Amino acid sequence: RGGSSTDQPVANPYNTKEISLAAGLVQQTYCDSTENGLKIGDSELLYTMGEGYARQRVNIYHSPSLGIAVAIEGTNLFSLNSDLHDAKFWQEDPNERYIQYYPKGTKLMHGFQQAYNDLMDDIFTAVKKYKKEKNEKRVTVIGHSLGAAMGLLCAMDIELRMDGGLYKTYLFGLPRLGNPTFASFVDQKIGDKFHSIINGRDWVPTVPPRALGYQHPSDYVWIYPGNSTSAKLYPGQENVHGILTVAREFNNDDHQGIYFHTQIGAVMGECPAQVGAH
Ligand SMILES: *[C@@H]1O[C@H](CO)[C@@H](O[C@@H]2O[C@H](CO)[C@@H](O[C@@H]3O[C@H](CO[C@H]4O[C@H](CO)[C@@H](O)[C@H](O)[C@@H]4O)[C@@H](O)[C@H](O)[C@@H]3O)[C@H](O)[C@H]2NC(C)=O)[C@H](O)[C@H]1NC(C)=O
Ligand SMILES: *[C@H]1O[C@H](CO)[C@@H](O)[C@H](O)[C@@H]1O
Repeated sequence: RGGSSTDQPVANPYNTKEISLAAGLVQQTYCDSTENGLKIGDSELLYTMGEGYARQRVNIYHSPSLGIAVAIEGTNLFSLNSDLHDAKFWQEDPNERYIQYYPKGTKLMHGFQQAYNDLMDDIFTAVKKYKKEKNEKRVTVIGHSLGAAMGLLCAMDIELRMDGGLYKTYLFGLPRLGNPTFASFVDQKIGDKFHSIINGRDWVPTVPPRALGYQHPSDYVWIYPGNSTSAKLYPGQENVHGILTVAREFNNDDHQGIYFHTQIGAVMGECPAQVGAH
């Protein structure tokens, strides 16, 4: 627990077509999503809640590849480069809904847990409904930015508390979320379903910092140079050969970049999302 993996990078083993699709599904959460029958790649938009002001927009889709896909917006309801003394960045226990499912000493960042907790009843209800409606057993969770950390928590909660568990999770520009205990519990419960994707010089995976007790789960795929198709996998937790070997840029350019031919441009990107356009 709390280590840094020193093993070498390996070729990217992920399904780049699924990553490209997932990227589209989350870009679309930055756009109004109540137009009926909207199609993003292989997927149909079924349902939306939130709006990216009080709560992150969450879209529910049906995909033949990904099943019932839950996509969580990550717009700046709070900012991740602001004063780290703020209560948003404090570690806290798991919420009483699911603390029983986690190891003792698990800690999560208040800001992400709060924001997930405001959506979690509605996510569960809509997922359960559209699984029944579409006779679909697979649940895919997708997030970007703030919504990537919320989405990791959602992914876990689905695996622990929902019938059928989780299929896959695809997370883009994932901030840190929990402590070493949480991150090792992610590896152990959803490690084989976990896909963290980082683009270029993106700074967001470096916050909140490890000196405040935060730790990523094992493995990410890092696209370098930013926006290209050149990418490797950096295995284990907090790989020393990964992203800190190249200087972070302190803007959202690469964060809101091209991930396997699909842009996640955020609020000022493409609406509707266009899978495989770039
Ligand atoms: C990888 O792909 C990314 C696109 O998905 C690239 O990100 C883009 O990078 C450029 C410059 O590096 C950014 O352009 C800047 O935009 C600011 C925004 O403020 C202005 O917003 C409106 C937009 O129309 C404008 O009219 C006003 O003047 C505002 O002031 C400008 O102020 C700057 O001059 C600057 O040009 C893009 O915004 C950014 N796109 C996104 C979606 O974030 C990235 O650079 C690519 N990386 C590599 C390595 O190739
Ligand atoms: C990186 O290097 C360390 C030794 O310094 C090992 O513990 C690890 O297996 C990896 O080779």
